[PDB]
Amino acid sequence: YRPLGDKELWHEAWMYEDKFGTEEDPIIVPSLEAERIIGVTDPEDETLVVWGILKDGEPPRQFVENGEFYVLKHVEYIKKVGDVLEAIEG
Amino acid sequence: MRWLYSTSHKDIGLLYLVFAFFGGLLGTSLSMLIRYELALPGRGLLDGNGQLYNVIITGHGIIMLLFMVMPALFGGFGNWLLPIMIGAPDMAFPRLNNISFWLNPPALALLLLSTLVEQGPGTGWTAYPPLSVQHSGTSVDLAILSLHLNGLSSILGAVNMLVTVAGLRAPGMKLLHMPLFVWAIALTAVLVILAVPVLAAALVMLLTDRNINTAYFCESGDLILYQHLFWFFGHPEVYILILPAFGIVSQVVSFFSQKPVFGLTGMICAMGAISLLGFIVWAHHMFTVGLDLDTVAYFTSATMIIAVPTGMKIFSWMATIYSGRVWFTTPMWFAVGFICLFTLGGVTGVVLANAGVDMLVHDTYYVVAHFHYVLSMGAVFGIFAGVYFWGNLITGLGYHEGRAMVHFWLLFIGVNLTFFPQHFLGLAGMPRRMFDYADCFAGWNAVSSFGASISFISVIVFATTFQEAVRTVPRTATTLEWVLLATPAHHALSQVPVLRTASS
Amino acid sequence: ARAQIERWAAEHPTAPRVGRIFEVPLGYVVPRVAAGIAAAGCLWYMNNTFLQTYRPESLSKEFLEEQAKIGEVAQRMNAPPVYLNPFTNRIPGSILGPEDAKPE
Amino acid sequence: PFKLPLDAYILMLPITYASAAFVAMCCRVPTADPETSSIAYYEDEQKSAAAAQRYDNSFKQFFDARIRNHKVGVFQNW
Amino acid sequence: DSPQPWQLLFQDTATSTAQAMIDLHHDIFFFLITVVTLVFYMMFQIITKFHYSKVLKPEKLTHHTTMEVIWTIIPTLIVVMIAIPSLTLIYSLDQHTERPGLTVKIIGRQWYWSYEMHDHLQHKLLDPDRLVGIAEKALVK
Amino acid sequence: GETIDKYWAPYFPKPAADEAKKSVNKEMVGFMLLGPVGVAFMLYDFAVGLEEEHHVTIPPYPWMRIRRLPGMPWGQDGLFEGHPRVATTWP
Amino acid sequence: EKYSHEEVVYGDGHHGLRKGYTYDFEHGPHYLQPEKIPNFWSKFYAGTGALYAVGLGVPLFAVWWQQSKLKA
Amino acid sequence: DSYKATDFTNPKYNYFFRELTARVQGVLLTGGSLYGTWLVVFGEAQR
Amino acid sequence: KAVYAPSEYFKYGEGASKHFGFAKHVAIAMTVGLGLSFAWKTWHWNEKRYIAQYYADMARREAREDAARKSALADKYKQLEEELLS
Amino acid sequence: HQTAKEFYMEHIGKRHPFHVLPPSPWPMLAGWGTYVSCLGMAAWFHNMPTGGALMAFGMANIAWTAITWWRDCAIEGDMGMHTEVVRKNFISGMWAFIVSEALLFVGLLWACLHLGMSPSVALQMQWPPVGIEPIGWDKRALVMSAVLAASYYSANVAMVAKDPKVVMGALATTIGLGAMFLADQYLEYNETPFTITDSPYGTTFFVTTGFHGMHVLLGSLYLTAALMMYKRTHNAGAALKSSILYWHFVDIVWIAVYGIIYVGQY
Amino acid sequence: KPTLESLSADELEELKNEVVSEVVDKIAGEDGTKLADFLEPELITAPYDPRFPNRNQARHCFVRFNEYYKCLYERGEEHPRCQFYQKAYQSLCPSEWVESWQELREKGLWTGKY
Amino acid sequence: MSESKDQLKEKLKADPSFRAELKDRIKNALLSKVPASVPISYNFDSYMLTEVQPGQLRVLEVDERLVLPTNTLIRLLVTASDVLHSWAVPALGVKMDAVPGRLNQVWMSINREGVFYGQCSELCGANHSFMPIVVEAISPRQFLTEYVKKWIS
Ligand code: HEA
Ligand code: HEA
Ligand SMILES: [Cu+2]
Ligand SMILES: [Mg+2]
Repeated sequence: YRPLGDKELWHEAWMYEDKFGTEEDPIIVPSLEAERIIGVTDPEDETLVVWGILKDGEPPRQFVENGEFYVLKHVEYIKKVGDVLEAIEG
Repeated sequence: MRWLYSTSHKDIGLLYLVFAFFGGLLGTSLSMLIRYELALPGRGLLDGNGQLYNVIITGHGIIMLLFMVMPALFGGFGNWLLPIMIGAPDMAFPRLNNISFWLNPPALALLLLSTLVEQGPGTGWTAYPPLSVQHSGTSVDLAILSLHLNGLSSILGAVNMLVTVAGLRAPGMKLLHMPLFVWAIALTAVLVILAVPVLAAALVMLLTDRNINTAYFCESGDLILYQHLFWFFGHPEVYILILPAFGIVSQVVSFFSQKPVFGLTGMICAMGAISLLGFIVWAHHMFTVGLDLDTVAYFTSATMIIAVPTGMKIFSWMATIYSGRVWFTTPMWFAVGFICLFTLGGVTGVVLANAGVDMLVHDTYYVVAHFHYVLSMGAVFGIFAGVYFWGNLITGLGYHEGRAMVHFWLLFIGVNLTFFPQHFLGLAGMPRRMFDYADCFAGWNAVSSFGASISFISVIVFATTFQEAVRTVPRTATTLEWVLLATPAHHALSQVPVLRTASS
Repeated sequence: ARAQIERWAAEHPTAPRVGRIFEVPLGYVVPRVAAGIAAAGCLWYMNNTFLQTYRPESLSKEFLEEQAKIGEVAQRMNAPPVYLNPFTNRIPGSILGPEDAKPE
Repeated sequence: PFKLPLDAYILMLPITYASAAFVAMCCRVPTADPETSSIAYYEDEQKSAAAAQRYDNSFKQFFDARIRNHKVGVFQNW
Repeated sequence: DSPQPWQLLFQDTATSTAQAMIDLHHDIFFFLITVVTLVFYMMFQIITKFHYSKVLKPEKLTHHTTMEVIWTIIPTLIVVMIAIPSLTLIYSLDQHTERPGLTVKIIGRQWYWSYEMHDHLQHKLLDPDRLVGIAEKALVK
Repeated sequence: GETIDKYWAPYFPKPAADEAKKSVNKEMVGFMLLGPVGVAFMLYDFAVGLEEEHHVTIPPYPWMRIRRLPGMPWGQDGLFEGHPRVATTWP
Repeated sequence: EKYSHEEVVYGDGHHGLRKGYTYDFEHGPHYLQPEKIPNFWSKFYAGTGALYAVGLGVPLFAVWWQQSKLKA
Repeated sequence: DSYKATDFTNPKYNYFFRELTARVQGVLLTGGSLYGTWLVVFGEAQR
Repeated sequence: KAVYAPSEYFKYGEGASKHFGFAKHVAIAMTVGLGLSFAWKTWHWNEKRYIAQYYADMARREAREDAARKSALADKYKQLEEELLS
Repeated sequence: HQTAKEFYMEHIGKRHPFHVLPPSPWPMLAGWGTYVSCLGMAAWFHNMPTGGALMAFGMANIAWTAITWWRDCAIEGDMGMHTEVVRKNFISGMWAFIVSEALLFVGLLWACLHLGMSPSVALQMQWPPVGIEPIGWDKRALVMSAVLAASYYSANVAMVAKDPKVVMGALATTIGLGAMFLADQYLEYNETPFTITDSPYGTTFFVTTGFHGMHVLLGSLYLTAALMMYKRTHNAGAALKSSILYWHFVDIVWIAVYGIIYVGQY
Repeated sequence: KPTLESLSADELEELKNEVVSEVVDKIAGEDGTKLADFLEPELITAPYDPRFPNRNQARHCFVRFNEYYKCLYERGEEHPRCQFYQKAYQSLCPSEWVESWQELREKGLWTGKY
Repeated sequence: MSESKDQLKEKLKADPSFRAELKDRIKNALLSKVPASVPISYNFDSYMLTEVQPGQLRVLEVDERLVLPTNTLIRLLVTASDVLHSWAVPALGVKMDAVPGRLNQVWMSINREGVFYGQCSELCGANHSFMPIVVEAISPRQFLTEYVKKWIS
């Protein structure tokens, strides 16, 4: 994970991961439903934002050019990281 | 029940838009009487009743300033679009958002009811004393109470907007990733909170002069103090009504050019500089009241500095269209028409800002032409640009493209041939708020009255544009309202979307 | 940025993409804006004809002929009459009015 | 909120100028001639004439030479 | 003196101040013509030359520091060039540098105007020293 | 026992018992600086109230007793005005 | 029941079509479904005509009212 | 076990505060609005 | 085989803007605008020239009556001179 | 109903910390109550019969709907619907409302400063006008200053205290010191040798002090409503902090009002 | 006969007065109805007071009106300065303002000391 | 007696200082024949003409004009009685509001003779359209020799 200092404890991290999504090793995005809107910035320009829709049971998907790949996973609970695992502090 | 007890921002925004359309119909109807009386020298359909003409222009100016443009831009598009755009699941105070709407039909009813009482409130939309004090009866009190209720509506809406922006943003989204529409609405809310209570104080002073025999603006008081307080409100008021139009033009221009906005931080600094300079130049409405020459000197030198940020915004819009892949539809034309015709209204403001030149054209139809350029080409074009752009997302109905271009061209022909001859009338010396003029002013008044009929016919054709919509599935977008279905669900953003920064 | 344009074009199928600046053909636009201008002219004419209660007597043709005989001349009660607007009608600075001119 | 772009300081120079002019204008008004709540202020004619002429001269004496030279336009129209 | 049919610009003037106001207005219109023409021409060219039938896919142009500084520093110079004559015209509205010759009190009522005057007319012998010498040579003989 | 406030409670920690009493003493010093003396003088003022009298009639200057409309919405005299002081005779 | 604090706080747990709606606006995919109101285009045109008639006829009534007061 | 009869927010008081007032006040405002409209329109000011 | 994000932009310089000529069009626009502005200022200078000639002619006329007034005054002085010498 | 809480947890509560409201009827009733009270106020200005009664009827309807709305807000605050971020949203909203009221007071004191500094020829250029006796600063207004500063410090006590008895006592002390401000203002209004129709001095004094006193009354009622919720559960949340902020705002407004009117003779 | 070498100063002054008057009555007239061609009319208005610099000139009116009655109280009724103040306020003040000020003076509602 | 008068004339012939003193006495006696100052005063109203003839302008024509000399510094004091009005003459570059209780001064000097028109430029009631302004400008010698003789009592 990234340093959790100066982060709100209820932000559901995975967005604070130390991993760049590749085709062979994507970032798994948890979801409470079969589809979920996320937002990816442009790696060469922070001011540019692209919103996309991930679907369950689909191949890895890239949103911006030279950006990460993402896979949705349907879960019952999403870890509200800031008190879920840094309280575990394993 | 649904439309009476609602707590959803999307129902409240649609109610604001329908209310603003009703107010626009009322002000269109009140404006055909103005142009039908002024078509020919002498006495027209008003039978020489000057008090009724003053009532008509007062009600028409107040309605079009406060019950059409603000409920369409600030209340209609802002409430529907802000939580979807920043990713908030709802507003910060959902029931305050319903009383921010429901104080507007009482204010409209009071204003329309003041016309049927006594001889009506013929004072102008500015309502200067001692003419407003001299009016005997009930009509002026109903008009000022209507303004009080509308100001309370605006203050409550601005509080809800400012708390919704600061505290319900999506995770990971800072004050760099919000669209320029959000920045415009936030700056408009700040202006409303800083400006409306000064008007409320001046109106309380007006009621105490009228009904309590107090000494605010009277024999022993000072009548220039009213103009100070009212225009300290009123010059922020005209920038309240044009900033959401700037936001809508930015969103429309960036969409069909297939490009992001040129100079985002410059755009935000320009909107902030416009918001800050609007509070120190109010006395350019008071060059002819007898102020000292140093005060007039300052208010002349500080008014023209507003040209620089607006020019930066216009040039950045042109740079956004520049080097893009442009597709011209009906909202794209209303934005191009905005940028072309707001520039014409802005340059006459620089002329009016110079005080020596303003001694010749004060209270003439030159001023009328200036502010109908910056309001019928600036705010009305911005409103109609958003109606065709977001309409299938908001209402669930599409629009016929050919009839919308017919409506755009009828409107564009009508309002240009209405207010462009009024420049020549105001330069020659035709004064404001008069229903009869000298014999030589007949030609341009006939031309302007011909143009107003084309504008009315354009208003008629707009009701025929609506048709059934086609629905598809979204995948990606650059803003959050275009990855949603048309129409969205009652709880749009069923899961809160987050913004992830790319890793190393 | 391209996919949202392609989504908007699918939800607005009556908007043409045929490769020209005015996507709606002008054979559709021109007769209908002409019909709108014709209806506006009908309304404007009806206002000019049937909705006037006082036409002033300075617009009658006898007044107009008698005024055209005088021209742009203003009388004075303490002085000889004077030409109105001496710059846009190019009266020379030696001549002040018609009676003081006394043509040679 | 962001990095102030090279434009924003060029904007901020006349904005600071307008704010300083506004503050100086509001400050000099309680040091003016007609802001006296007495009739006995005007019975000292030397001091009152000196104060009101000082209220005339400041911010106008910068313009006296070009008022006398009729520099009332950007161009020179005779 | 009076307005005219189909008139475009101002009326003719009888004071130097009104002429100076019209001169200032025409000086401002000098700049406004160039600004409006630049905007309209550049927008026509951008509309025609960047249609989607001419462009395969857009370019990524987000910022340009030189052009932004240029269109910020150019209108500021126009504003400060316009302002100094306008400020000079404002401070010229007081013209009390002569002996005043008349006072007229104008009162506005509903609905008419009222004009008042109360001055004093005094007579002075025009060039009395010639009459003084004429009396001197009348008395010397 | 499954409320939203309890559900999100561990994610919003309180910012960190005798320091509270120290702060109470610090603020109560300023409270007792101006507390008892103002209450004592106000309780004195409540007993020296409507007993004094003024008989200074005021001449009817044009800026006194403005009557642009006849009377007041409640009556003739001002609200809270037991004894008008402006001359109604004038002489 | 029916007036408890939970009814105030979480509303009434109604499911399905409300009273006369043909679509679920609260929990369905669209909060406005104008293609499912029966005879929608008649009602839309009647409502738009009523809105146009009132919005263009209120100032005419106020002109007729003020001028009938003088002509008496 | 956390509510008394003296408590303003008692659940037994919810019908009176929320259901009865919603119709009583709803008809009172209609009656007041009609009378106020007639009073301001067809009334004569004595001051 | 995943799903890839397509290329969406050209770099500024090799898209459809190399053939535009921004500075050429700016020079054309400035030349046209300055031509129209100098035409307007030319008309204004013409009108001011006529006004200056008008006021010069008026001063030429007004200098004529006031010389004949002083001439008549000197004639009355020459009459009053012989009135007190005869 | 039993599944409505389950539905809220499954769909709104467990996803984000923000509160979503069911439909409510009070904004519509409050708007039409403002309409009725405005018609009544217009009739009451021009001495129409049964006009003040209509204005009081409309104001009573507005006050009843506002109390019902605030009772619903307190009920929702006691079923634990408001997390910490919702409470910070409440504090930010009160800050915005306070800024609006401060600008209203700035507009009110603008008129006092303008009218007092340059007396017109209609007043024969003397300020304060002859016949007007100004209210001094070395008398009962100074007692009000001391009392209201003590109320400021006592409200500051209740913000930091953790003992419930000390909090309730400090709240009651601030409420009682506020009620002593108003009953002394009533005595100033009765003993003063000028009315609201006597000169712009009387006009500005009475209008400004009346608005300030009405804000003192509203802040005291807000602090009283905050105390009874703390009396029951020993937990107030945002009701205590927003009320203490509003009371501090009133205390800050009094400083400007006193310094301009009572000291500056404006 | 008293010649010029024996006359005093007062007799010589009277003789000078007789000599001047007996010819200027023929030149100008006994009343002065003959100088109408040698007379230049000029109109006198209120001078610019440096104490009153603003465009609103109500205070100049009021102060001149009050200086007139102060002059009337202090330096008699027929002093030239009092006439200067009277013509100064008459030149500036509207007639309605002045008549309102004498009715306030007659009713006793004038706040001036004099 | 009579020779002493002749001796006074001989001293006028001889002494230049006595000649100058008696010349000054002549100048003192001639100033005594100059008529004293007389006040000029008027108060008239100016109303719009309801019916005009050819050579007159509808709406803009009045019954009583304001007569002002040319090449003279004129102070215009503008005020009102009931509501706000504005005294606007577009040909002379003067437009200043008439405020009840204020006394707004204008310094004005007219270059050429003529008849200048105007209207009121502040909304003031039902008949705001029908308050026109006409200023007649004449030469200063005519103004000081003929027009001001109409207001000598
Ligand atoms: C928003 C501001 C606004 C708008 C749009 C207009 C629109 C028009 N106005 Fe006016 N006008 C004013 C603001 C406006 N006006 C003000 C402030 C005054 C001063 C009054 C006073 O002095 O007291 C005034 C007064 C005024 C005068 C001067 C009267 C006088 O001085 O005596 C004239 C003269 O011709 C005029 C005519 C027109 C005409 C022909 C239109 C036409 O454009 C007709 C309108 C046509 C439209 C197309 C606009 C309607 C918009 C919609 C219908 C959009 C809403 C739709 C949705 C929300 C879906 N109006
Ligand atoms: C939409 C509302 C709106 C907007 C945006 C504006 C914008 C401006 N306005 Fe105006 N105005 C009104 C609405 C508005 N106004 C109304 C309703 C009235 C009459 C009130 C009444 O009823 O009495 C009024 C009256 C009014 C007056 C009072 C004059 C009088 O009535 O006697 C003045 C004086 O300074 C003024 C000036 C300006 C200026 C300088 C701007 C500037 O913000 C505009 C700046 C924009 C540009 C200048 C063009 C873009 C810039 C460039 C392309 C760069 C190049 C420019 C230069 C180099 C100079 N307008
Ligand atoms: Cu403005
Ligand atoms: Mg005006």
